Amino acid sequence: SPPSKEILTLKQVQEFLKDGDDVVILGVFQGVGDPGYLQYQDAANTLREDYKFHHTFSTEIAKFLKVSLGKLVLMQPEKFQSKYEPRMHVMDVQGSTEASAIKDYVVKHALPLVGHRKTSNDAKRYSKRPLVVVYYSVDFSFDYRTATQFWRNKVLEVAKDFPEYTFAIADEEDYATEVKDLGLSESGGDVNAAILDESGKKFAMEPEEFDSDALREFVMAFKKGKLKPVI
Repeated sequence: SPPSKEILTLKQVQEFLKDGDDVVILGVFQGVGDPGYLQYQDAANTLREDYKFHHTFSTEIAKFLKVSLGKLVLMQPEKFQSKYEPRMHVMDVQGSTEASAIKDYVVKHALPLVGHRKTSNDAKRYSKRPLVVVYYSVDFSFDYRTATQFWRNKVLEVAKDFPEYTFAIADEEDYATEVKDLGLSESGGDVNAAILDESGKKFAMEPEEFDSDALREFVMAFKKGKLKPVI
C-alpha cells in the first residue's frame, strides 16, 4: 500500500508538531501525478519500516509552511526544536531527483541536535556512533516538560559544538540496567552522562554537579582519548 499518507488539513500538521515524538517528513507536491511526488513515494517505500512519511498537494499548507510546491520538508516536533536548528530542512524534489538522494537527505536530517533516545527507538534512531547520552528523568508532559527542557538545554549547548557526535537525552529508569552497567547507579546526582563509541566500548562521566562545562570536558576528554572504558 501507499508508503506516504496524505495530510488533508493544516490542523494535522499542527498536531504532528505539538504531539509528535519523531521527525515529521512531508512531501509537498502539485498533485498525485507530479513526477517529484512519484520519486518521493519511491524513496518512502524503501524507508517505510524506519520512518513515517506524509504528503500534501495543498497550496494552503505550502503557504503556511512558507515553501513552494515540489519540496521535501523535514521538521521536528516543538519539544525537539532549538535556537541552533532551522525549523525546517527543505530539499528540492522533481522528476529528475534521484530517489537515493531523497533517501539520503531523510537519513541525514531525521535526528534533532538533541533528541530523546528511547528503548523503543534506539536501534532505529540511535545506531550512529559515537553517541553521547545524558540520563535523567525525561518527561514531556505539561507538569514536567519545563524541567526536562531545562536539562535538555544544557545538552544542546555542548551538542552544537560537536557535530561529529550524536547527542541524546535518555530516561534514567528506561535505561536502568544500562546505567547500572555504566557504574552510575550509585551516584548522588540527578543527571549523568555516558559515551558509546564506534568499537563497542562505553565511557561513564565522573558524577559531578551537571552543567554544560562538565559535559563539554567529558566529551573533550573522550575526543582526546583521555578516558578509560567501563567493563
